[PDB]
Amino acid sequence: IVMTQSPSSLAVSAGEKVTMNCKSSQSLLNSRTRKNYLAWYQQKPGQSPKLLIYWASTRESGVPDRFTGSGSGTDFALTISSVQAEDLAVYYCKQSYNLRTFGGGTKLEIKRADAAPTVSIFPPSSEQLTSGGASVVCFLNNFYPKDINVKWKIDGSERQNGVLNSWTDQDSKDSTYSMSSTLTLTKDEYERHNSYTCEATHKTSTSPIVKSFNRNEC
Amino acid sequence: EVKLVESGGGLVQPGGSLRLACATSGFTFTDYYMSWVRQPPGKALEWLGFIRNKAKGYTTEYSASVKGRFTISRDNSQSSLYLQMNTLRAEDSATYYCARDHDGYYERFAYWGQGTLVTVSAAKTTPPSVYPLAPSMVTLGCLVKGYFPEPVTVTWNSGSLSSGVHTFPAVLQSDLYTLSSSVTVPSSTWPSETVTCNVAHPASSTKVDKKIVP
Ligand SMILES: CO[C@@H]1C[C@](O)(C(=O)O)O[C@H]([C@H](O)CO)[C@@H]1O
Repeated sequence: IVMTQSPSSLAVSAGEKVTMNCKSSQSLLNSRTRKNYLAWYQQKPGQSPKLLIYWASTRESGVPDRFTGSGSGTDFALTISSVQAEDLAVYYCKQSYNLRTFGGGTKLEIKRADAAPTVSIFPPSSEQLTSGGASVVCFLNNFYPKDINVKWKIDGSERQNGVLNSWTDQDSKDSTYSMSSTLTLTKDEYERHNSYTCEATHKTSTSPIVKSFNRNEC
Repeated sequence: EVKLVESGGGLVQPGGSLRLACATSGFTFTDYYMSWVRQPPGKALEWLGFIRNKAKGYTTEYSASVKGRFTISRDNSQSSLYLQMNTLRAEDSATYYCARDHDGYYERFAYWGQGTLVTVSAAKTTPPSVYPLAPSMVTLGCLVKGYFPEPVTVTWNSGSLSSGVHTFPAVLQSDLYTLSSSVTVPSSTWPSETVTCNVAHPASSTKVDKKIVP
């Protein structure tokens, strides 16, 4: 049996309601027991999954009323009301009608006000500069929404080679995202150039936020 | 209080074998079906199989993706469940969970362990280099470059600094992970107070402190 969830993610504001959908490739309704063998699980980032709902609409003990499971046959849904920061997670449906199968998950995000990133640039450490390589790091911290563009410029020219980017999960404390961008060169190539710029373009402003440094000045 | 604790995970060569264990407590073990479920990092849960309860004669079932290759068994005396994995490939890389499953009535996995991380690669275990990143509000960081396999744990002041921290997911390149962590603090507390990131990389017995010097 194949389980499919939609949408794959969505964003809801605090105190509002979310509905997410789970579809089965064949009916999960057990005619003998008169129950749909479909369960809902919550998985917060880096944590173990937790049971919310079973038999389609029965909330596990200790799960609050604000979670509601519904549906029948092949068509199910989980609704969360008064969505709070604690709800940041991926939600999985799971059939147990014939063996068990999980859906691909729906990621719940908390929608908040748009927020400009705090951008910080770091030159290679002197200790790394005693090594063979050189990493230039730029942090773009506590912004909303999640998508952002970073461009590196070395001596005034864009450099895309050896740039690696990484995003945090939405922040629990303020619902923002952060990203790191790391530009790694050989030490020799690092020392053949002077001007290093990190440029963040975010939907908050038309103008990128720019941090730079000149190797000569450190 | 029910508890389930997975163990046996680690770095294993492609083509290898690995036995995982799940030690359970807090419940009448033989009353319950028990499942294994896995999750590749940043991806979905996948049910692998179950072993049935006393009533059903402890028989087993498996998902198509692992039927024939993985074997589940239980030791009732120990309240323990096992997964024997054979011919491990890269896509078997995942956190492996055990879960308490059905009892003959309750259609559910109420309890799940914390997971055990399995990495299937021929890439070599390598400790990280740890580099400080030094410059109202001020942001510092640590760059944790060139390690394998996952995970590392980064803290700030052995855990005493916990707000204003962003530890970014590692990225893999040419068989080495790199990640950075940042911490934002009041200017009126650095560099007047010391700041040290601590990086642990268990897989290589690595514990590093690196002071952020201005
Ligand atoms: C809730 O788990 C049940 C386990 C079992 O009883 C079985 O032992 O395979 O199968 C049930 C199916 O609906 C088939 O009856 C359910 O999947």
